[PDB]
Amino acid sequence: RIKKISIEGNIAAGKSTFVNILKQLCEDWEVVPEPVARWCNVQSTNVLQMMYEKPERWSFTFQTYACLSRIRAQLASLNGKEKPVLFFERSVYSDRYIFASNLYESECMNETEWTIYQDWHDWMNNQFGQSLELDGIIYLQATPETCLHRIYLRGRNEEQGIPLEYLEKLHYKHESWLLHRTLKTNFDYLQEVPILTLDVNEDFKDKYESLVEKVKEFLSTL
Amino acid sequence: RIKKISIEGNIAAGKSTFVNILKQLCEDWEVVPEPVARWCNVQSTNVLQMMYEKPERWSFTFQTYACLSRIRAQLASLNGEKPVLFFERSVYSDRYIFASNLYESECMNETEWTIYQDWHDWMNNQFGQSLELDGIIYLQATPETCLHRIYLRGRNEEQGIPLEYLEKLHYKHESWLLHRTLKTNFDYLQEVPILTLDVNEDFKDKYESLVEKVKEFLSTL
Ligand SMILES: O=c1ccn([C@@H]2O[C@H](COP(=O)(O)OP(=O)(O)O)[C@@H](O)[C@H]2O)c(=O)[nH]1
Ligand SMILES: O=c1ccn([C@@H]2O[C@H](COP(=O)(O)OP(=O)(O)O)[C@@H](O)[C@H]2O)c(=O)[nH]1
Ligand SMILES: Nc1ccn([C@H]2C[C@H](O)[C@@H](CO)O2)c(=O)n1
Ligand SMILES: Nc1ccn([C@H]2C[C@H](O)[C@@H](CO)O2)c(=O)n1
Ligand SMILES: [Ca+2]
Ligand SMILES: [Mg+2]
Ligand SMILES: [Mg+2]
Repeated sequence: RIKKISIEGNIAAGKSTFVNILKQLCEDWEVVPEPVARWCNVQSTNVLQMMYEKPERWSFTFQTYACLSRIRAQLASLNGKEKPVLFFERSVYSDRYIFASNLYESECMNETEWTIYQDWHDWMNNQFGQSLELDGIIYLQATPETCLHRIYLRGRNEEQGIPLEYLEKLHYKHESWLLHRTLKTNFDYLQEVPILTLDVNEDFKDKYESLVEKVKEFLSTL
Repeated sequence: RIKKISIEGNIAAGKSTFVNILKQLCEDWEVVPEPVARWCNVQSTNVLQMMYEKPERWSFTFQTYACLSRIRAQLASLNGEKPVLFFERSVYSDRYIFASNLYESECMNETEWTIYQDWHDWMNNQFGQSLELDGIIYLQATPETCLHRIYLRGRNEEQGIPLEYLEKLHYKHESWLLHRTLKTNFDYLQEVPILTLDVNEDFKDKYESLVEKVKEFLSTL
């Protein structure tokens, strides 16, 4: 009954910044941010920092946790909200086919880890995930260079060392999935999901009238 | 509606051997073996072998996988007269015996151990309330015995297991199933009947007594 929209985008693209501008843009819009605050405080340890420090060792662990939390956080919000619209920061899909995938392709996860990961991911969704099916997706598109700026801009520490190559790898992944719609999944229905693509290479912190304009148009057809 | 019994015991104690002697003693008794096969075959790689080879690196991974599978396997057999279902080990022995000991042994750090438990709690809380045990059968054997039967079985990944390891596991079993002093987050547990059987002696062909006590146990459930 509640429309479910997923906001996707490369690291530091503008998801959070954008997602906020919407939180208030209308009382009938709730947001489900990425539970990052929860991955950076696991028993006074930063697991995001641990992956970025030794990916060959922590990727699997980290990726697995990230996804688990993401689900719980989203399953969560689905209780506590006329024209209901729920906005997710990233989604289980981008978790597996963008980050997890890329980590494997980059040898940061071996056959065993990657195999387990997917089986687990499939099980999870098949289980506590049916009700998390998206009705739409908003691709906040930005070049690898721009996102790199915003990471440096945001100032989060674990990310300050991220190489443009990483950015690049994930930018292509994003594109193939959201823009071109070439990358396939195990979730058949994503093949019929609307995908609004917004170019946010330019600052929109105070120039989003257009963006928010297109968002409404998008949602009306849902 | 289906009675759920869990067979617990140290490595190579006799769980499988015992659990079989039962599946064929009443078309009303089904068994849910420990998916130890599915572990040894993950994309042509043995994850059990990977943990025993470098625990500091694979324990968490392995432990996590093991429990996931165990649950799926049990949830499965759950669906499909005086129905009794026998589980080889249980999510409880997974966490408070093996996972726990791996942490206590520095094979899992604070981060891994923390994540493990939170996940474990979430899992059970979720797709688990239907896996609650009605009873437990503790197949008790000294680590000495378990160590010999590890040779007799011949599984490779285990041939290098040290007695002290076998010992540490034994005490975790003793604490939770005999002296009942090890507490969990599942309050119901310490309120579940616990039949303890001494299997230090070979029962492959002398189980009349064992199976006798099993029936007595189940009648009071
Ligand atoms: O139009 C914009 C979009 C982003 N940012 C900066 O980029 C950083 C990361 O943006 P965000 O928090 O949205 O990251 P994301 O949620 O996309 O990972 C923040 O410090 C923002 O101030 C900015 O200055 N202008
Ligand atoms: O009464 C018995 C119980 C066990 N075993 C041997 O102990 C090993 C381990 O048995 P099992 O596979 O049941 O171990 P578990 O699955 O309980 O760890 C095998 O070689 C069994 O044949 C035996 O010789 N006699
Ligand atoms: N499955 C995911 C999801 C997010 N992140 C990262 C990207 C950022 O560095 C941080 C915040 O999104 O987490 C990741 O590596 N893997
Ligand atoms: N949580 C568990 C469960 C089982 N095993 C191991 C012990 C034996 O080597 C094999 C069969 O029980 O699996 C383990 O290390 N950790
Ligand atoms: Ca902290
Ligand atoms: Mg963010
Ligand atoms: Mg066995």
